[PDB]
Amino acid sequence: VIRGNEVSQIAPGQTGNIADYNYKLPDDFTGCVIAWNSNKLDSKPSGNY
Amino acid sequence: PTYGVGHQPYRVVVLSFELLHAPATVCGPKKSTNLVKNKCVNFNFNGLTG
Amino acid sequence: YAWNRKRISNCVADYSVIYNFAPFFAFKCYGVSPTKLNDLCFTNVYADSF
Ligand SMILES: *[C@@H]1O[C@H](CO)[C@@H](O)[C@H](O)[C@H]1NC(C)=O
Repeated sequence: VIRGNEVSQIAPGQTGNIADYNYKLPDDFTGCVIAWNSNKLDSKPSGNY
Repeated sequence: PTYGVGHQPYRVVVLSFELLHAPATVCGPKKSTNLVKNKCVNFNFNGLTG
Repeated sequence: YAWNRKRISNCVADYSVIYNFAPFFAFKCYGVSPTKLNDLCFTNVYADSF
């Protein structure tokens, strides 16, 4: 689970925060990425930790 | 939920496939066919057309 | 029709704080790349807001 600002970082040949320090994809990747919104499942009015 | 549209949660599932590496273990839905020889046909061996 | 232009100069530009400032989706560029903006540098920056 990530935020909307870093969905484009889940790609080959990209740097940043998620793509470089948490989850790095190889340059010769052969696969498919599926991302969808989860505001009704993983959100709380008090904040999520 | 009050936050902006660029800061919403997003569930990500990433599927990675390995191919042309080993004898095949997982394969998609396609029925088999009996084998003939000594005649040129349109073969299909685990997704290799020809 | 009266868009505001701000001249950004004589400072150190960090582009990693733009995502925290505004909840947008895509940092769409045309001449450069979003991930390479902290390495190289320019003469002047102009920000046009509307
Ligand atoms: C925007 O500026 C206002 C006024 O200082 C401040 O209250 C608010 O927290 C700022 N928002 C962001 C995202 O910086």
